[PDB]
Amino acid sequence: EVQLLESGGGLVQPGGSLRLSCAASGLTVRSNYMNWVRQAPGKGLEWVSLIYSGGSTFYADSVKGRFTISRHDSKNTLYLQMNSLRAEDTAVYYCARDLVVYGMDVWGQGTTVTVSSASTKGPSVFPLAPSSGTAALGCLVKDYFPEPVTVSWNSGALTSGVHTFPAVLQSSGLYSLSSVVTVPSSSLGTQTYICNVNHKPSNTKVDKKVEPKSC
Amino acid sequence: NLCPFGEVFNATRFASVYAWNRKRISNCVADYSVLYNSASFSTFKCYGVSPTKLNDLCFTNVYADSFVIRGDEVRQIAPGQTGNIADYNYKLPDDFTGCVIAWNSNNLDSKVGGNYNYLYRLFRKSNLKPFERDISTEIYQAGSTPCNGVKGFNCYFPLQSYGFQPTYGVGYQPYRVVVLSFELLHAPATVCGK
Amino acid sequence: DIQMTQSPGTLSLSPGERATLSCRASQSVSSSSLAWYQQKHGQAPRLLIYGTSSRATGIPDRFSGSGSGTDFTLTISGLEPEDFAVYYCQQYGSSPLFGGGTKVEIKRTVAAPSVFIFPPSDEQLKSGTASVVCLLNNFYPREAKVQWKVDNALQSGNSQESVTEQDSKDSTYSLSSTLTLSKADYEKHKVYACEVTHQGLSSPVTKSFNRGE
Ligand SMILES: *[C@@H]1O[C@H](CO)[C@@H](O)[C@H](O)[C@H]1NC(C)=O
Ligand SMILES: [Cl-]
Ligand SMILES: [Cl-]
Ligand SMILES: [Cl-]
Ligand SMILES: [Cl-]
Repeated sequence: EVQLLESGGGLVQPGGSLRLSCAASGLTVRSNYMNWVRQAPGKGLEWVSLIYSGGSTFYADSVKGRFTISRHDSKNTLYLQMNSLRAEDTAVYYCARDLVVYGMDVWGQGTTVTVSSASTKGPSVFPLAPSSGTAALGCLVKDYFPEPVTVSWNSGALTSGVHTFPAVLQSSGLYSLSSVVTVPSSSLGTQTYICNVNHKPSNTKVDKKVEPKSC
Repeated sequence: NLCPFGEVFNATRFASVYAWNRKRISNCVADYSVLYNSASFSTFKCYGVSPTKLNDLCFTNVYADSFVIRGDEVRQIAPGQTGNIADYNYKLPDDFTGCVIAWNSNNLDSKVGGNYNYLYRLFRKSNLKPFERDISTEIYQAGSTPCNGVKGFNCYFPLQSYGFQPTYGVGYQPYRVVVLSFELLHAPATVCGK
Repeated sequence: DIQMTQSPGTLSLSPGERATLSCRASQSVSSSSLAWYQQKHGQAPRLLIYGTSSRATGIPDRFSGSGSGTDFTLTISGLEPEDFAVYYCQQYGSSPLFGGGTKVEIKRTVAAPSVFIFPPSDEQLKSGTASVVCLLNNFYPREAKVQWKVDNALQSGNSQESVTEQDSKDSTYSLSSTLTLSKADYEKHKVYACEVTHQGLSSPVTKSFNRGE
C-alpha cells in the first residue's frame, strides 16, 4: 500500500509563512526524487519544487527565494516551507514521487493553502426574485470569507433544476456566489421557495424566502 | 616527444558520462596553442589558470577526462554545480584547477531512429565525490523492500539512454566534453608546456 | 526555455469515439521526456503514459501515446464516461513542465440558453451596493457571450462570471454574471440589460428591466 498523505494547509495572510508535510508510506522519501506541484483554483498544474535523493534542490522561478523543500529521513516525510506568501500562492499543493523518465507515478491527495488578508465574515443573502413557461428565482450569497458555503432549497426537498454556481473572488477579498432554480411559472403563486445558506466558518445559517416582487 | 592530446580529442568514439574515460598524461611536452587556436569548440572555460599561461607552467600529471552529454547539461561541467550529471555522473571539485572543453558532436554521435549507446546514471542514493566514477548497474532500491536484482515497483535500472537523434534541438543533441585537470602534485614534474 | 502547448483546449466527443489530444514543444525533445496525466474533477492527477508511448501500470489499453520531436499525441480509443476529464502533458528538461491541459467533454446537440435578469433587491440597496445578475440556463456548448448594457452603453470591467460543470443529466452548462455598481451609480441610470450571444440563438437575446418599475 503506497500513499502520500499531505497536511499543513490552511489560512495564512500575505507575507506570512506556512509549512506543508507529506508523510509517505510504501516508498522512501530519502531515496527518491520528490516534487511539490500546485494548482490554483480553476487553473492548471504547476511544478514548484524538486529535491534529489542526493540532496540537490530546484525551484520554479515563481517561488525561488521564498520556498524551501526538505525532508526528514527518520520520519519518511517531505516538507515544503513557504515564506513571504502571496495571494497567487493560493492553490492545492500536491506532493508526488518522481521517476523522471517514468513519470510521477505516486501522488498525494493535496492540501489547500489560502493566502489572504481578509477576515472571517458571514454572507449577506439577498433574494433573486422572479420577473413578473418556466420562471427562475435564486439567492445571492454575497461578501463572505473564507470558503465554502452550502446552499440548499426548501431544506433539501427541492433539488431538480437547482444550479449553485462556483463562487467568484471579488476585488474586496470576499467571495460571492449565486444559487438559482427554475420552476414552472404556475407554482410561483402556490409554492414557497426558501434557500438555506450555511457558512460553517462563521456559524452563519440563513434561510431566505424568495417571492415575486410586488409593485 | 609530444603529449597525445589527439588520441582524446580526435577519438572516434567517446565514453558514456557515467563510465567516463581518463587519460593520464605524463612525461611529454604539451602545446596548448593548437587547442585554443581551434574554432570548433563551443565551450572553452578554464578555472584557476589562463589557457595561454599553460605554455609557461609545469605539472606533475595532466588528466584528460572525456565523455558525452547533451547540450543543456554542459553547464553542469563546472565547479560548484548541481544536477543529474554533476551529482550522479561526473563531479568537478570546488577548487578545480583546469579547463573544460566541449563541442557539438551531433554529426558523429546521433543516429536517425536514435543512438542508444550513450547512457547516464539517473538514479543514485547520494552524490558523487569529485572525480568519482560509478559504473554500477545494480537495480536501484526506491523503497523499504530490497530488489534482489529484479526490476519492478520501487526497483529501477539506474542507467538511462539519451537516444540522440540529429533532429533534436541543440539542448538535446550530443556534446563531446574533454576536461583537462592540471594536478600540481608535489613530485618531480613531468608535463611542461611548450 | 521550452514551452508546451496542448490543443484543442476542449475536445467534445460522444462515448465510444476516439479522442486525439495534441501536445507541442517549442523545441525538438527526446521522446523519453514526455508524459501524460489524467485529472478528474476534484481528484489528484494520475500518470497515464511515460516516455511518450509507454503506458503506465494499471492504465487501460484504450489509452496510448505517440509522437516525437515537437509533436506528441494522446489517443483514447473508445471513450468511456469515466474518461471525460482534463489531460496534461509534461516535458522533463532539468525540471518538470506541464502543458495547459485539454478538457474532454461530452458532445450533445446545441441547446440555446434561457436568459433571466434579476434587479438588485431593496435589502441590498440600503447597504449601498447594487448587484445585477444575468442567468444563462442549460445551454450547450459552453461558449457564451454576456454583454452588460447600461442605458445602452456596453459595460466592461464591473462584472464577474461563473460556470457550472457539465450537467450529469442533460450535459449542459449554466452561467451567471453579476454586474456590481454602487447605489449612487445605480441610481444614475434607467435601463439595465444583458445581451446573450450563443450558437443556439440565431440573434442575440436581451433581457432587461427599468430601474424602479
Ligand atoms: C584533430 O584532427 C584535426 C584534423 O586532422 C587536426 O587539425 C587537429 O590538430 C587534431 N587535434 C589534436 C589535438 O591532435
Ligand atoms: Cl442576510
Ligand atoms: Cl584539480
Ligand atoms: Cl534493463
Ligand atoms: Cl427595479
